[PDB]
Amino acid sequence: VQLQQSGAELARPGASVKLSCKASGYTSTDYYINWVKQRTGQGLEWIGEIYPGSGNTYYNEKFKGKATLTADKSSSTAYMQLSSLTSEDSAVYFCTRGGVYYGYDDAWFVYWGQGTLVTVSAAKTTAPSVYPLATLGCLVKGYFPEPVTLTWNSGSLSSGVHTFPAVLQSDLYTLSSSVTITCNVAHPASSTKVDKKIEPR
Amino acid sequence: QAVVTQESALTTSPGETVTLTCRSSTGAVTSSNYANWVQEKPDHLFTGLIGGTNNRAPGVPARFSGSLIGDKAALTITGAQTEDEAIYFCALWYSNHLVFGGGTKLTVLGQPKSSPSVTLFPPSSEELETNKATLVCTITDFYPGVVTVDWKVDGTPVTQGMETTQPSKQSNNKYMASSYLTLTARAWERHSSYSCQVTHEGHTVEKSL
Ligand SMILES: COc1ccc2c3c1O[C@H]1C(=O)CC[C@@]4(O)[C@@H](C2)N(C)CC[C@]314
Repeated sequence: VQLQQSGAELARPGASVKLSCKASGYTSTDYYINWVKQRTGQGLEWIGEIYPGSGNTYYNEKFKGKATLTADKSSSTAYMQLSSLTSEDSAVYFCTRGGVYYGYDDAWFVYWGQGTLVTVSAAKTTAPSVYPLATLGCLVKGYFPEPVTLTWNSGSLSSGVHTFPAVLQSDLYTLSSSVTITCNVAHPASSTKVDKKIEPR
Repeated sequence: QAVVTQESALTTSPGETVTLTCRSSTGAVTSSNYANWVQEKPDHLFTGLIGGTNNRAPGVPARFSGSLIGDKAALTITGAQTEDEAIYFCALWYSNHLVFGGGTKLTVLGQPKSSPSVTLFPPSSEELETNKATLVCTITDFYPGVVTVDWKVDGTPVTQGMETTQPSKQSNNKYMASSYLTLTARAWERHSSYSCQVTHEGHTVEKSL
């Protein structure tokens, strides 16, 4: 069995996007597709279930009106329409399937798609402001979208350096790095590459 | 709906036996909840471990076993291996819908415990010239990779303007995280002291300006 999901998606708040999950292998049986949501700062969240052969569905109350599950037997494909998008809809969405000729009391989450990443934002491309920190550091504040790249003294300073993941502050991304003296920040989306050195106070 | 509760994190050593639990907010976990377990390894590698409380899925090692223990469902790993370091999600069926637990991060120990090394940076001059002030709390070299962060202003607990990253692995297989407290320039000048406190393995490491 294989589950092929639709490509990554970027949307503005209030918009709507449609995800798809095509099943392959042993689709002559009627099988369930379970949709799952995982935000970067959260675990798994069950959205709902759909049988593509019989059309039946089970839903999570929280997602009724937010997600709509549909399917078509012959193409062995399930769809999930996401309406009225918000920042809390930014997540990776997985489709899953049970085992072939498995029991109802066997594990339901046997086969997994590769996931569809949905990002909801109103933010325009923004270059990062870069600030010195004084071990010393480098604060990369207020860019969009990801990624940025950071090195120390053109990459000649690597040992003793900690570069932390990005976080979302005020709808833009903020990042930081530290060292046990200059940092080199690159934000390709803004076609930017800034350098800043730590003069002591 | 109902709420399903798991341990946030658990620790085991190679060869030990560890039990993960999965509780229901509605009452005892019944066989009619048909408890499932899912293992998440890095890079979104998911494996369905358990169905129907205790039916281990084809291909899953025998050291994994599900069961009911008291009023809750449980997953027992008898003879834990290194590859069993993962996040374990349980899920319960309530007649017409499914609910995931919050997940349990299972660390299989491979190095001694290490307390967080903490550094706290003030806002730069150049940031204050935008009338903004960001306080950067860097947290490094802690193991296991599970921490709580709390900030203070002049001793009082802060409740707004905090962003913290998920703990991420270092090259030495220890962990690192960062926390940011975002203020206005005036608000930072109002107060005498600011502090970042990291909680790890039942102990707090704190730094103050
Ligand atoms: C005791 O049987 C069952 C208990 C729980 C569930 C199911 C059961 O049988 C199936 C059924 O009737 C419709 C609902 C559902 O599709 C669903 C949840 N998925 C995930 C698995 C298969 C099935």
